[PDB]
Amino acid sequence: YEVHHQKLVFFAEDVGSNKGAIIGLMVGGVV
Amino acid sequence: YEVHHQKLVFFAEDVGSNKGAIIGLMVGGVV
Amino acid sequence: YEVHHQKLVFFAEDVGSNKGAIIGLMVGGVV
Amino acid sequence: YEVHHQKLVFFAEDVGSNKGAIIGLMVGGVV
Amino acid sequence: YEVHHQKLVFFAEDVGSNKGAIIGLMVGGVV
Amino acid sequence: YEVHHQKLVFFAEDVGSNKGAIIGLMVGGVV
Repeated sequence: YEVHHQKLVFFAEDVGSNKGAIIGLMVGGVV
Repeated sequence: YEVHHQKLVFFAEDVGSNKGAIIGLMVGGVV
Repeated sequence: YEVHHQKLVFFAEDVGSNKGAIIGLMVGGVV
Repeated sequence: YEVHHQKLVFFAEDVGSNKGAIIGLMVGGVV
Repeated sequence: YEVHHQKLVFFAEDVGSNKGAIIGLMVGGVV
Repeated sequence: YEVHHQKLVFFAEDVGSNKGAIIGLMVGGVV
């Protein structure tokens, strides 16, 4: 009543992100 | 009543982002 | 009543993210 | 007669794609 | 007669893909 | 007659994929 304070913090980071390497397939070579 | 304060913070970063490398396929060579 | 304080913090990080390496298949070579 | 008739096929599909839903954060209502 | 008739097939599908739902955080309501 | 007729098949599917649901945290309501 006399004193009322409210603090709300929402934080999200790195969701569904790719920092590495994604590859379907790789071949050294064909002979 | 006498004192009323409200603080709301929403923060989001790096969602569905690609900082690495994505490749379908790679081949050294064919002979 | 006289004094009222509320603090809420929500934090999430690294969800469904890939920092390593994902590959379907790899072959040294075919002869 | 030595060597002939070679057939090579490479196929890659759906790599690093998003068909679903990616959301950093969801909030109904506040106060 | 020596060596011929070679058939090679490479197939990769659905690598590092998201068909579901990825959410950093979900909140109904606050106060 | 020496050596011929070779058939090689490589198949990879659904690697590191998400068809379900991944959530960092879920909260109904607060106060």
